Amino acid sequence: ARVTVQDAVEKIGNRFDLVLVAARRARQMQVGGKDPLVPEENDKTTVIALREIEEGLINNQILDVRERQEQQEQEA
Amino acid sequence: TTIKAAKKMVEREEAVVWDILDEVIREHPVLLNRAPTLHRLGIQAFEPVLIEGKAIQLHPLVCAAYNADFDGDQMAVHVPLTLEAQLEARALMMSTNNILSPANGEPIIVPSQDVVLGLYYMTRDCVNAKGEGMVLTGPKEAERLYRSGLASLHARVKVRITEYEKDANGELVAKTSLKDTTVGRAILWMIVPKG
Amino acid sequence: TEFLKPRLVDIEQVSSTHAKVTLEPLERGFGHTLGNALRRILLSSMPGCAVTEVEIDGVLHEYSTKEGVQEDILEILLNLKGLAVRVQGKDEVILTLNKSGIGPVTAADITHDGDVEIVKPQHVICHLTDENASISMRIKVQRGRGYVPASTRIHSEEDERPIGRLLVDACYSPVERIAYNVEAARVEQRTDLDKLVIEMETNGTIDPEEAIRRAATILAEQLEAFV
Amino acid sequence: TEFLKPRLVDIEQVSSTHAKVTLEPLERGFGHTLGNALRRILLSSMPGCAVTEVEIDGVLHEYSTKEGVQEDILEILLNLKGLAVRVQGKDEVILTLNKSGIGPVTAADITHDGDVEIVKPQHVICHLTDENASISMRIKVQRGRGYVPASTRIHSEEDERPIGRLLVDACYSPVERIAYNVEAARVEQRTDLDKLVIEMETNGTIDPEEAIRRAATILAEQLEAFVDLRDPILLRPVDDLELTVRSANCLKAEAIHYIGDLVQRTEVELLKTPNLGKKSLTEIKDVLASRGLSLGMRLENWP
Amino acid sequence: KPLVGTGMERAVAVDSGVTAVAKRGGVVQYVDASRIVIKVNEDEMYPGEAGIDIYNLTKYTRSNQNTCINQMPCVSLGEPVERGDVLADGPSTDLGELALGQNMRVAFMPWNGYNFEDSILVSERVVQEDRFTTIHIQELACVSRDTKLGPEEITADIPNVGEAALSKLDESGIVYIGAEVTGGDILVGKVTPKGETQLTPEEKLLRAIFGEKASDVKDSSLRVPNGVSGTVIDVQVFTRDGVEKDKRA
Amino acid sequence: ATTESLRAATHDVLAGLTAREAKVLRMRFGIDMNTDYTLEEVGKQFDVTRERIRQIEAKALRKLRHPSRSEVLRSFLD
Ligand SMILES: [Mg+2]
Repeated sequence: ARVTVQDAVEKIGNRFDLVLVAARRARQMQVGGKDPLVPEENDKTTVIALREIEEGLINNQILDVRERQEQQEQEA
Repeated sequence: TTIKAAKKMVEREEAVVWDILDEVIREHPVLLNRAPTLHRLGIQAFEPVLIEGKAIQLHPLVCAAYNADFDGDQMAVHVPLTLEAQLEARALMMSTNNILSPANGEPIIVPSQDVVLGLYYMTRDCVNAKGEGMVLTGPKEAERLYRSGLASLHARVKVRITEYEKDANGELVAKTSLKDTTVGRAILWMIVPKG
Repeated sequence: TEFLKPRLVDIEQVSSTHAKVTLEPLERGFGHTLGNALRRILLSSMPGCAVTEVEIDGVLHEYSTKEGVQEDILEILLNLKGLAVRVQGKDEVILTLNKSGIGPVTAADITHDGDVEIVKPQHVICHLTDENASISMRIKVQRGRGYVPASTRIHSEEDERPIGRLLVDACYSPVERIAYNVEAARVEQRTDLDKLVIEMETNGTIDPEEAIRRAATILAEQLEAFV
Repeated sequence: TEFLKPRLVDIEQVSSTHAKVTLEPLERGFGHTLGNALRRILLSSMPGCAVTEVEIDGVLHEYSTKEGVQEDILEILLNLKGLAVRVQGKDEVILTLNKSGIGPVTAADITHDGDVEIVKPQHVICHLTDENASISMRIKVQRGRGYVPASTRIHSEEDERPIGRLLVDACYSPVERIAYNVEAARVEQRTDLDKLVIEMETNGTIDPEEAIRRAATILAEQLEAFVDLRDPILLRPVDDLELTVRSANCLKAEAIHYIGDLVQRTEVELLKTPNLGKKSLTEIKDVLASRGLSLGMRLENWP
Repeated sequence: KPLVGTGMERAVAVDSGVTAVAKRGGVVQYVDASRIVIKVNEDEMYPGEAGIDIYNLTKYTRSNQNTCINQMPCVSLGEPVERGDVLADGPSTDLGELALGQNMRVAFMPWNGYNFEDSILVSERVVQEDRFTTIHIQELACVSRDTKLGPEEITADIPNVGEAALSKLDESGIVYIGAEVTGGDILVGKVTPKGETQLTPEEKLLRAIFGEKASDVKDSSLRVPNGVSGTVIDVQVFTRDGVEKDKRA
Repeated sequence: ATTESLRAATHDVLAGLTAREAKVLRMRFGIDMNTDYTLEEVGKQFDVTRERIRQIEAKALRKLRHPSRSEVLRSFLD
């Protein structure tokens, strides 16, 4: 997702909610301590979050249930 | 170790700070901005590389979208700090996100004057045409006989070109035939994708 | 006297013969020099074997159509011009095409010799349209250097030829389109150094990174008596 | 028709500056490739001798004046870089030039050694216009390649050099303009072979017979990569463990100078040591385990 | 030398005034790098003068655009110079002709898109031969104003800096004449006596632990702006009446 | 940067001090406290004799002045 995000915007649907959930995933990647689902190959967390977006593994409700599972694990 | 030790490493220009700047500069877009801007495409983001000199090497295709010819225009370069603004720079206002203009459907990030002059010299045809009679196998042989010097860039010959069109729902079909064209159009077709 | 040599290569092979070879780092300005000194010796001074003449015996021009074929004679001559063949013993090796019935004439319905080794037999040549429409031609494979076109030999060959002897565009080197772009790659203290990304697509009978070594030892033989 | 190798068959010399060297024989493709390759690698990456550092007495900076010199000393540095010297033996030499009396300061009166050679003694450097105020300076010639400015050498050299050492732009490339022409060679068995004459317009500080042999050498080294390829913890004192002084002050009595002499200690000797019997030995083992070591760890030739 | 001219070049230098103008014409007697002495002939000789017109040529002074002004002598020794001619070319002149820049080989052709929208693509020889290099004389007045908390002294002992940064300084903190300074170093050590600002308790603990005792001296010396290399050509020192002078002044 | 990173460094290093010396040193200078106290005011809470707090402060100084584990605190002198 370094040169092209058109596959991401056609699998998500729009730009703004895509970049909002991508920034939410990157904020959960930077200080949240989560492991990336995409290999790094000497890249920062932003294009890693975009590659997780364009792989179909990160969405709005997917990140919602992903943070809900962590909240239920922490509050147990 | 600390902040001021890294500051003294910056002020004395250590060898390793160039490598760490190359590490932090990749996957980190930055916003280039002409002052004053003419339209929305007078400011957009860019993924910078590290070179020497004291100036910004701008990509030539988007200078028409800037309408900023190389007259010593003082461009401001703004850094998005957080990951929200970094992904907003990378996924929405990067130059790879918009090939059209917000004013009209025609691209204002079209090939500009020098590269369109080179492309017009590439697609031009002659009557003398010293590479006459040789039938070219495709784009490969076209660029081969242009770069070897035995044939010119202007030769009205027949070239077997593989072309594709998505007549179905995204399904491209393969076909190859002979077309009355020139060598440089086939060398451009080497750079032209399938669709 | 330092003469800094590259360290990393990282050959990227897209297809079976699309080995894009990179080179990092070089000196200031050796990128374009080593990219143009290796490209044009693959274009003009690289030995190999391909088809030079044809003996279709019944077609005497490039535009005169025939019977039993699908496309024109120029298209099958172009398909004959692109052929992954390489001989070992002789140089002017003559082959024969044999195809009868009804079907697409691929690169497997030809008479090969002991020194003839076909690498890409999936190269389509012609298509038999009519039922029991047989065709036959002689494939004259001659060893050449780089490329020679038909216009440089159609003026010299003034002697009388029989009906069927045409001039094939001989791709005398076994390499396809060679190109390179010089990217500016840096070391920890300098940025005037440059990477040499050699994007080379190639036909059969030769590996592209082996063709790099062949061109390198050819140019080293061109400068062997200078040290 | 398989392969063919060229050879330096003639070295023509019009003057000390001009040199029309030729290469013979070459093929159709080899005539233009070997001319384009050998022109580029000899133009920039040619090891020559240029002026780097000049310290003139009486002045302090490179924008200063002097008595009876008729020109600024910044102009003198612009003609020293256009002055060719043939330093053969050594890689660096401190050339000194002294001149008195009214007249132009040429390069023929340079107090030089035997290993160097000024090939252009009639080159104008300065113009001394006073007999009492003479001119004298040192010239630090360096053997380098390409071209390096004054700002690049000071970024890679952070030493303590005295003032007055004026940095000069080291134009290490001695050549000025190089040409090559592709004509037809004179071979009786194959007329289609091509000759190649290389017009080498340069200064006298480089041998044109050696300039071909040096430029073809560097291209062979670049093709060499083408055709072939593709304990600080034990060396520590005692006190940096932040050990409690209940046992650390007592182990200094027998023998304690390094941390390697503490891991070789045994428990029966620490039992006889006062205030090191039972409890503080576990604290010593714990602070050794905090650094990864342990009691009774044998060192292999530490001092 | 300006190759392509207009004919106006032979008068703009003489009419500008920055060059050495010939008020009285004669024969060149002695030419230095900083002055030109021309011997006036008998026809332009006055009985109330000495027959010698010395032209004190202005050396490297500062202009109003941070560039150099240098009246370089261009005439040779022992040649007649008549009335109204040139003796020393100014900062952008050559032998009485307006030398605005340099002349070199220019090719109106595209090369790899570098001259895309009227941009310049240079060779190495514009800086290898030092053709387009330029002297730029700036000004940086380290001013020692007098506040209420003591006047600003100019000394050499500066805290929170290394000895290599103070290696090119004297006991007064000023660089010697000809010091090749780099962007970021201190050119004049001009510290100020600061007031006792209230410290954070972490820095108070740091002062209690180690021997770092930052007194009223404050690192407020005006350093070199970063990216600007070069040497020094002059250090003008001025002072108020009633103030003593150090060894550098 | 340093006005918070030095605070985090003291909060990391002085947390390793597993006794009341960190508790009487954080109010000796005012770290994570409002009012700066002398030896007398920290004495009335714990140790009313001033020289006991002075001796435990000197012991913490002798622990911290060695360049073995407070080197990250040593690098903050600039
Ligand atoms: Mg403008």
